[PDB]
Amino acid sequence: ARGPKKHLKRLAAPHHWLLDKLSGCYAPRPSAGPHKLRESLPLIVFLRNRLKYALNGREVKAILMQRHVKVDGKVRTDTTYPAGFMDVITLDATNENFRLVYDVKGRFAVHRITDEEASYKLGKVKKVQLGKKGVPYVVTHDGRTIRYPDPNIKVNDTVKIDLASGKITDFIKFDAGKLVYVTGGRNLGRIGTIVHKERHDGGFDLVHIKDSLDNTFVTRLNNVFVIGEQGKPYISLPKGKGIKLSIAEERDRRRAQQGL
Amino acid sequence: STELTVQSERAFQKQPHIFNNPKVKTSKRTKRWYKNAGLGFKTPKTAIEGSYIDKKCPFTGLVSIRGKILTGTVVSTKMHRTIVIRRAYLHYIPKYNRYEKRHKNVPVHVSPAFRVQVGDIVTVGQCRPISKTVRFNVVKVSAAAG
Amino acid sequence: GISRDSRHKRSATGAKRAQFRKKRKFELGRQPANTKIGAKRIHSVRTRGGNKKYRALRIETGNFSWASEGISKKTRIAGVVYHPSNNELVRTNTLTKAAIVQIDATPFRQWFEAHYGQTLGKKSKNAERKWAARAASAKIESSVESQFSAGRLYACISSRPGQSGRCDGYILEGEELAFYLRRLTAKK
RNA sequence: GUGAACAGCCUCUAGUUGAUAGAAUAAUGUAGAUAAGGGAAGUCGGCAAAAUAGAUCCGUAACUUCGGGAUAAGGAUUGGC
RNA sequence: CUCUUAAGGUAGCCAAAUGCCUCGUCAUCUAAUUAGUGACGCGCAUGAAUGGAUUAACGAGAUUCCCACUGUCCCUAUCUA
RNA sequence: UAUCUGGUUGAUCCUGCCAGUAGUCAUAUGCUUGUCUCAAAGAUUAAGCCAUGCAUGUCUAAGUAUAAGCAAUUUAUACAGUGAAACUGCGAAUGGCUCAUUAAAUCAGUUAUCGUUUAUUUGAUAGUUCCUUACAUGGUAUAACUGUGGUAAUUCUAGAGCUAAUACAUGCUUAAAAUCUCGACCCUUUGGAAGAGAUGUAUUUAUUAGAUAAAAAAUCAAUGUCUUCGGACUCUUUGAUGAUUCAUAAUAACUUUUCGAAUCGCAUGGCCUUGUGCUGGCGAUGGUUCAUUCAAAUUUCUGCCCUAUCAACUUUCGAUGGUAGGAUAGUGGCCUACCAUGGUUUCAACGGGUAACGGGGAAUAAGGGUUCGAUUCCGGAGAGGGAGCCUGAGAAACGGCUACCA
RNA sequence: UUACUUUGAAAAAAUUAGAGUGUUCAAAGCAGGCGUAUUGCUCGAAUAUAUUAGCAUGGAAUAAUAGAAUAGGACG
RNA sequence: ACCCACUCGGCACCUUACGAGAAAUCAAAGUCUUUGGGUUCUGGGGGGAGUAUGGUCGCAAGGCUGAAACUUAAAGGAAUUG
RNA sequence: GCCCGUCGCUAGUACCGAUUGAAUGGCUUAGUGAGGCCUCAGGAUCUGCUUAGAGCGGAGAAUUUGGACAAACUUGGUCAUUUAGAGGAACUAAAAGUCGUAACAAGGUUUCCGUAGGUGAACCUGCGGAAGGAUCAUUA
Ligand SMILES: NC[C@@H]1O[C@H](O[C@H]2[C@@H](O)[C@H](O[C@@H]3[C@@H](O)[C@H](N)C[C@H](N)[C@H]3O[C@H]3O[C@H](CO)[C@@H](O)[C@H](O)[C@H]3N)O[C@@H]2CO)[C@H](N)[C@@H](O)[C@@H]1O
Ligand SMILES: NC[C@@H]1O[C@H](O[C@H]2[C@@H](O)[C@H](O[C@@H]3[C@@H](O)[C@H](N)C[C@H](N)[C@H]3O[C@H]3O[C@H](CO)[C@@H](O)[C@H](O)[C@H]3N)O[C@@H]2CO)[C@H](N)[C@@H](O)[C@@H]1O
Ligand SMILES: NC[C@@H]1O[C@H](O[C@H]2[C@@H](O)[C@H](O[C@@H]3[C@@H](O)[C@H](N)C[C@H](N)[C@H]3O[C@H]3O[C@H](CO)[C@@H](O)[C@H](O)[C@H]3N)O[C@@H]2CO)[C@H](N)[C@@H](O)[C@@H]1O
Ligand SMILES: NC[C@@H]1O[C@H](O[C@H]2[C@@H](O)[C@H](O[C@@H]3[C@@H](O)[C@H](N)C[C@H](N)[C@H]3O[C@H]3O[C@H](CO)[C@@H](O)[C@H](O)[C@H]3N)O[C@@H]2CO)[C@H](N)[C@@H](O)[C@@H]1O
Ligand SMILES: NC[C@@H]1O[C@H](O[C@H]2[C@@H](O)[C@H](O[C@@H]3[C@@H](O)[C@H](N)C[C@H](N)[C@H]3O[C@H]3O[C@H](CO)[C@@H](O)[C@H](O)[C@H]3N)O[C@@H]2CO)[C@H](N)[C@@H](O)[C@@H]1O
Ligand SMILES: [Mg+2]
Ligand SMILES: [Mg+2]
Ligand SMILES: [Mg+2]
Ligand SMILES: [Mg+2]
Ligand SMILES: [Mg+2]
Ligand SMILES: [Mg+2]
Ligand SMILES: [Mg+2]
Ligand SMILES: [Mg+2]
Ligand SMILES: [Mg+2]
Ligand SMILES: [Mg+2]
Ligand SMILES: [Mg+2]
Ligand SMILES: [Mg+2]
Ligand SMILES: [Mg+2]
Ligand SMILES: [Mg+2]
Ligand SMILES: [Mg+2]
Ligand SMILES: [Mg+2]
Ligand SMILES: [Mg+2]
Ligand SMILES: [Mg+2]
Ligand SMILES: [Mg+2]
Ligand SMILES: [Mg+2]
Ligand SMILES: [Mg+2]
Ligand SMILES: [Mg+2]
Ligand SMILES: [Mg+2]
Ligand SMILES: [Mg+2]
Ligand SMILES: [Mg+2]
Ligand SMILES: [Mg+2]
Ligand SMILES: [Mg+2]
Ligand SMILES: [Mg+2]
Ligand SMILES: [Mg+2]
Ligand SMILES: [Mg+2]
Ligand SMILES: [Mg+2]
Ligand SMILES: [Mg+2]
Ligand SMILES: [Mg+2]
Ligand SMILES: [Mg+2]
Ligand SMILES: [Mg+2]
Ligand SMILES: [Mg+2]
Ligand SMILES: [Mg+2]
Ligand SMILES: [Mg+2]
Ligand SMILES: [Mg+2]
Ligand SMILES: [Mg+2]
Ligand SMILES: [Mg+2]
Ligand SMILES: [Mg+2]
Ligand SMILES: [Mg+2]
Ligand SMILES: [Mg+2]
Ligand SMILES: [Mg+2]
Ligand SMILES: [Mg+2]
Ligand SMILES: [Mg+2]
Ligand SMILES: [Mg+2]
Ligand SMILES: [Mg+2]
Ligand SMILES: [Mg+2]
Ligand SMILES: [Mg+2]
Ligand SMILES: [Mg+2]
Ligand SMILES: [Mg+2]
Ligand SMILES: [Mg+2]
Ligand SMILES: [Mg+2]
Ligand SMILES: [Mg+2]
Ligand SMILES: [Mg+2]
Ligand SMILES: [Mg+2]
Ligand SMILES: [Mg+2]
Ligand SMILES: [Mg+2]
Ligand SMILES: [Mg+2]
Ligand SMILES: [Mg+2]
Ligand SMILES: [Mg+2]
Ligand SMILES: [Mg+2]
Ligand SMILES: [Mg+2]
Ligand SMILES: [Mg+2]
Ligand SMILES: [Mg+2]
Ligand SMILES: [Mg+2]
Ligand SMILES: [Mg+2]
Ligand SMILES: [Mg+2]
Ligand SMILES: [Mg+2]
Ligand SMILES: [Mg+2]
Ligand SMILES: [Mg+2]
Ligand SMILES: [Mg+2]
Ligand SMILES: [Mg+2]
Ligand SMILES: [Mg+2]
Ligand SMILES: [Mg+2]
Ligand SMILES: [Mg+2]
Ligand SMILES: [Mg+2]
Ligand SMILES: [Mg+2]
Ligand SMILES: [Mg+2]
Ligand SMILES: [Mg+2]
Ligand SMILES: [Mg+2]
Ligand SMILES: [Mg+2]
Ligand SMILES: [Mg+2]
Ligand SMILES: [Mg+2]
Ligand SMILES: [Mg+2]
Ligand SMILES: [Mg+2]
Ligand SMILES: [Mg+2]
Ligand SMILES: [Mg+2]
Ligand SMILES: [Mg+2]
Ligand SMILES: [Mg+2]
Ligand SMILES: [Mg+2]
Ligand SMILES: [Mg+2]
Ligand SMILES: [Mg+2]
Ligand SMILES: [Mg+2]
Ligand SMILES: [Mg+2]
Ligand SMILES: [Mg+2]
Ligand SMILES: [Mg+2]
Ligand SMILES: [Mg+2]
Ligand SMILES: [Mg+2]
Ligand SMILES: [Mg+2]
Ligand SMILES: [Mg+2]
Ligand SMILES: [Mg+2]
Repeated sequence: ARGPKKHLKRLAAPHHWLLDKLSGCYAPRPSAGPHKLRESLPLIVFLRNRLKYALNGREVKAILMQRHVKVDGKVRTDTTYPAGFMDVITLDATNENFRLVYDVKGRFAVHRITDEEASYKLGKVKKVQLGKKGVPYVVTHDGRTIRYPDPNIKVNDTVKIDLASGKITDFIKFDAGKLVYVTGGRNLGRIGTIVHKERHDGGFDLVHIKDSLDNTFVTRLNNVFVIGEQGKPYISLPKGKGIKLSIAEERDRRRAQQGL
Repeated sequence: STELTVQSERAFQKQPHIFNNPKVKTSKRTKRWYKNAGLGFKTPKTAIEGSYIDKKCPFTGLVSIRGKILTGTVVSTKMHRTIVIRRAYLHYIPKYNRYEKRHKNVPVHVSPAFRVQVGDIVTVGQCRPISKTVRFNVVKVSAAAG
Repeated sequence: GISRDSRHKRSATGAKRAQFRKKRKFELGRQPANTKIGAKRIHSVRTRGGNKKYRALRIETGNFSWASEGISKKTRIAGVVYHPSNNELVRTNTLTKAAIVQIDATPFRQWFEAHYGQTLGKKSKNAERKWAARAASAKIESSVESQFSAGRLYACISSRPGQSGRCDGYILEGEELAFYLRRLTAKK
């Protein structure tokens, strides 16, 4: 249709932004990012619709243009900038930090981590190849390309990544019984460990999973993110820790802490 | 289906960047390039040991099989290096809670390695538009019937 | 402009399909530049997404490779002789791929005699050092040598002159040399 | 010889060169030609004249006693080397 | 029902090469049509081998129109024997 | 949210339709009309025609200011605040509208790119440029502007004279190796050796590696070390894929030789032989390849309504396939050349109709269904009808141009 | 060896169904709720769906399909 | 050849309704709201009408195929009493 | 009683129909062919390299060779959808006209079928059916 599409319509936006039907015809349309705007958080959504710090469209700009926000160590000027999975978002004048991690319903959760643990990030290595001159390279989910990596790292690992500089502080391989966060799907936002990886030649390997409460379920290998060693993530998970409590179970817990 | 010395065309027939040197001498004078299609598909005897060129062959050629892999029975051999397969299937029409018998014909390139005839349930897989209609190459051949 | 679409064609059933939409640039095609011998003239084409194709218009003198020797020198490209697609290109002396042209043999003769030391087809003590080692590899072919007597060699254009702008090729050897020989003599 | 051809046109053999003759070149005739633009307005009536034309390929309607109509109609081609 | 003289125009066809009135009337063709065609028919005076109706193909038969064509015309001029 | 009643007879039971009843995010119309919330609305007839207005423009500290521009009174005598114009930059390909085309087409769900293009965005990537004479930074050219002008008339412009750049055209610049060739002279053996080139990246071709699964001795050319006249042989370099001629590297060349920072803003620090020497801070804009992102292009499988008073269809002149080429961003009869005679069909082709854009959905509420979808979302098409094209990363664009028809 | 059958994955949001919640009721909306109301706490935005095709999976009844007849069969 | 008993396969017939049907009736016209063994053909109020049109077959008469506009509340079946 | 057909009037729908009938759109053979694009050229003007003056390079307007794309005009055909028409010939409505009384009673010649011919009209006759008949019946 003649070129790039510069608009997004409300009701066409990602559901996990939790926008309201009325109030406008349009969503922000995240910028061209490290993350696919399908799965991503525009800064305006985070600040205005989650942190509830900004009340306006014009107000979100007054924050960024006041130099306040950074992301993954670097200041981010862009209103629609698509902060994705495993990001940082430091605000000095508010002293806080947030690592973006999914709910157990699958939305980006508003999750505060301390002045450390916002040092480093994890990312899933999407490909590892040979660059110019023979220089090997590796790139994460968020499009970080890191050069001269560890010969052990293959696709479908994770990498612990210093921010202020870069490169690679150790890593975690992919084999039986590792800690895993589910990137997207029916089971998106869950956490668990590897019961088996069903191999499929010519695409779409099934990855079997078991969580802390001993439930089984499967998703796509491409959505299987290794978050660390079994029972010990490398980052801080929020309440419920991606446990997928049943809808029936939910009702009780709401009417449990509800009383006197 | 008996091919001649295979060098008959107004152009010379050779696989790309396959060079057997005139100065150096081997026992079988010219080299041969074959490959492994994948998906557990045995790349047969005649490919490696044949004289044919067929730039469209799943082995010994420049194509690559990816995507779907389908089956069906050979209907028309009448073409040259391609054939017609007929994949039969039923179709569910819910109003009557019943099936109707449809079918589709797939033009598919066949390597001179394989030998096929009207008959012959045959396994076939999709590699890029090679010609017009044909998106599929013959990768596997079983026998026909009784 | 010319259209590369498949929907101006007929369905494999044979039916003629109505025109569904207009012509769009990305399905276009453009005119052949039929490149013939002559003082170098090469036109730029602004391709898809910017970049450049290079139209060969008049092409003399482009790079050629002697296979077995592993060496490549530049020569004149006299004209065409054979061509598998259209003799019209032969007659008109147009340069495309698969061309089977004729090239200046002399820069290809010079390298040999200044390498193997034997003059082709009939002091500096450091040199006789080298020419001593390189011998016993010094027989080429009866069919590849004889053309040096004439001064022009049988070569096949492997570039796409209207595309790259270079017209390049490789001297014919082996049975490929024989194949086009049995053509030239038993055709013309 | 050209050509489908005992056509028309030119020719070998053979036969003729016979049809009163000289000078001019008005009108009107007889016979032969060509006409700008219009195109049957001429006329009893297109009378006369003009247009068509060989061959190859293509395409060829109603009607019909199914044999025709048909060269229907409509188009393209044509030398030399 | 009558009537002179045996019957009393059936099937068909028509201003027809048969219609006086008559350039019949209606439609069609045309700028305009005593023309043509299609209709209508108490048809002066169509009509059944005195053959009636139809009819493909054929025609130096009679008739109307269309396209092409043209000195037929506007409107005449020039050339040759 | 599993219902029926009225009407054919003298009366009767059936068949059977007509009639009643109810619903409609379904349209019109009539009569009537007070309050809150909510809010469809020239789709249908005619993608018929349209006076006028509006709808696309855009500057940060950070490209270009000598405005006969405003402004204080500038340490501001190169500039410096503000800042029209104009230059360069980017956008104008998004939106919004409409449903006219379109029946395997679009479209849906589902694959493909080991078949390509990609502004931007994010992440990395560059010591090599001259060769035998700016690097304290080459050269002109122009807009705005001023001034002389033409036309009834337009977002028309002529010619005269100035002046800028991240415009246009140019163009130097830096480590240590190491491997290649070629080779003055020394002259015997198992013999050698200065110093003259070549090596960034990209373009083009050719060739080479990109390998291994289980172990042992014989062969030839010349070496590849090495020790003490005895000759020993110690060692094979892969990253990835279901899969490659993949990534990446190697040699020989090729090229109207691509990029390799003559670029701006804030600061004003540190050294010492003090020359305005040498060195330095965070930024902005760029730039080569790569990945990423926003996309694009094609693509696998299966699925459309009425129609046989449409049964054969395609193949001149591409119909189906093979080869070669050409063209494209790239696959492919996309086009050309040559060659074969293929391809679809009663499991309904081909053809015709559609008061047909497809879908998400909507109405109806036993079940099974019937009917509808111009229309808020997605995809598609179009801008009176057709075609052609310039700019561009992206257009076959129409609030762009060119032609024809109307 | 298919057809079939189960489980799953991958399925847009709206819409339908449906949980929750006192928009004063409601149609809706996806808000809200408790407070010390002097620089505060905090649970949400569930859930299930056209069942054709594709993909992965368990099932082997039903119905199909192949297999040694001039043995050119199996096996070491 | 005749008689008798048995048994297939026929053209019918009788009684009973086991059932079925609106009934007349039906050993199928049963095994049907306890609705499915397989399969072929046709019908969807009465007219208009087997008309018009196209096609096709025939020497022709004709056959085969076969509409719509419009019109109408009945038409019809079986049985009952008159 | 019911009841058929012609005939006679009133209104309505469609049909056939001379007009080589009109109209709109799609696909089209032929002829012609704008425009930009590619290409062979051209060279108003302006202009750089090596050496008044000569040799070889770059920039470039009008104009132009050839080519593909190709609107569009003319003339034909084909398919679709709509439509005018003198006249023709049906059918349908409205009722207690005219003619006779075909069918319903053995309807007064049982009715009906296919076919064939004939007749103002319903109908009549021939052949072969059927029973839906006015006969389920002559081992007598
Ligand atoms: N005939 C000799 C050559 O064999 C070649 O093929 C052989 C090997 O070169 C080829 O090797 C593949 C290679 O193709 C591919 N691009 C990369 C891969 N890692 C190699 O190795 C592959 O095969 C080897 C066995 O050979 C396996 O051990 C290995 O797991 C597998 N990845 O696997 C083939 C095994 O028979 C080519 N056909 C051709 O160059 C030539 O014919
Ligand atoms: N059929 C053509 C053949 O060639 C010739 O015929 C050609 C010519 O003689 C003839 O010429 C005629 C001329 O005679 C006649 N009296 C007048 C007419 N205008 C001319 O004809 C020409 O005229 C002009 C061009 O000049 C065009 O407009 C017209 O279409 C054309 N036919 O046109 C003929 C072609 O149509 C010979 N008569 C004969 O060999 C044969 O007829
Ligand atoms: N002009 C004919 C039209 O036919 C239409 O429909 C007709 C047919 O489509 C329909 O079916 C007929 C059937 O009657 C007839 N006796 C048998 C015939 N096979 C069927 O035919 C129909 O179905 C078959 C498949 O069975 C198709 O192959 C055929 O093309 C189709 N016409 O029945 C109708 C004929 O009775 C409508 N009736 C109407 O539009 C009109 O009558
Ligand atoms: N709205 C986001 C999503 O869009 C989707 O849209 C569909 C299409 O856009 C997309 O289609 C293909 C895709 O399969 C494939 N993997 C990539 C391809 N580029 C896409 O196709 C694209 O290009 C084609 C050709 O030019 C266009 O016709 C098409 O509109 C465009 N989307 O595939 C999607 C699923 O079939 C779906 N509607 C749905 O999953 C969801 O709404
Ligand atoms: N809108 C009027 C015209 O439509 C033309 O386009 C027409 C065509 O694209 C298309 O016409 C189709 C045709 O393609 C197809 N092959 C046959 C079909 N019957 C035609 O259909 C057309 O005409 C029929 C009547 O014949 C109408 O019933 C129908 O609504 C109409 N679409 O439909 C359009 C007609 O509406 C042109 N765009 C242009 O000349 C003009 O705008
Ligand atoms: Mg945005
Ligand atoms: Mg998608
Ligand atoms: Mg074959
Ligand atoms: Mg084309
Ligand atoms: Mg002859
Ligand atoms: Mg003669
Ligand atoms: Mg005389
Ligand atoms: Mg005289
Ligand atoms: Mg005279
Ligand atoms: Mg005369
Ligand atoms: Mg003349
Ligand atoms: Mg004249
Ligand atoms: Mg004239
Ligand atoms: Mg004329
Ligand atoms: Mg006349
Ligand atoms: Mg006259
Ligand atoms: Mg007259
Ligand atoms: Mg005459
Ligand atoms: Mg004359
Ligand atoms: Mg013929
Ligand atoms: Mg006939
Ligand atoms: Mg003719
Ligand atoms: Mg005729
Ligand atoms: Mg010729
Ligand atoms: Mg009479
Ligand atoms: Mg008389
Ligand atoms: Mg009579
Ligand atoms: Mg008679
Ligand atoms: Mg008369
Ligand atoms: Mg008359
Ligand atoms: Mg007559
Ligand atoms: Mg007369
Ligand atoms: Mg007349
Ligand atoms: Mg008259
Ligand atoms: Mg008459
Ligand atoms: Mg009369
Ligand atoms: Mg009369
Ligand atoms: Mg009279
Ligand atoms: Mg008489
Ligand atoms: Mg007589
Ligand atoms: Mg008589
Ligand atoms: Mg008479
Ligand atoms: Mg007669
Ligand atoms: Mg005649
Ligand atoms: Mg005549
Ligand atoms: Mg005549
Ligand atoms: Mg005559
Ligand atoms: Mg004349
Ligand atoms: Mg009744
Ligand atoms: Mg009703
Ligand atoms: Mg409208
Ligand atoms: Mg609207
Ligand atoms: Mg748009
Ligand atoms: Mg259509
Ligand atoms: Mg899709
Ligand atoms: Mg200059
Ligand atoms: Mg100027
Ligand atoms: Mg000037
Ligand atoms: Mg390579
Ligand atoms: Mg930057
Ligand atoms: Mg054929
Ligand atoms: Mg064409
Ligand atoms: Mg091909
Ligand atoms: Mg090709
Ligand atoms: Mg291509
Ligand atoms: Mg054929
Ligand atoms: Mg439509
Ligand atoms: Mg619809
Ligand atoms: Mg729609
Ligand atoms: Mg319902
Ligand atoms: Mg229901
Ligand atoms: Mg029901
Ligand atoms: Mg519409
Ligand atoms: Mg509609
Ligand atoms: Mg839309
Ligand atoms: Mg308009
Ligand atoms: Mg630009
Ligand atoms: Mg468009
Ligand atoms: Mg627009
Ligand atoms: Mg346009
Ligand atoms: Mg507009
Ligand atoms: Mg709801
Ligand atoms: Mg069974
Ligand atoms: Mg039921
Ligand atoms: Mg009926
Ligand atoms: Mg009949
Ligand atoms: Mg008929
Ligand atoms: Mg009765
Ligand atoms: Mg009437
Ligand atoms: Mg034409
Ligand atoms: Mg032209
Ligand atoms: Mg009438
Ligand atoms: Mg008539
Ligand atoms: Mg009477
Ligand atoms: Mg009476
Ligand atoms: Mg009677
Ligand atoms: Mg009597
Ligand atoms: Mg009587
Ligand atoms: Mg009586
Ligand atoms: Mg009687
Ligand atoms: Mg009776
Ligand atoms: Mg009689
Ligand atoms: Mg009469
Ligand atoms: Mg009856």
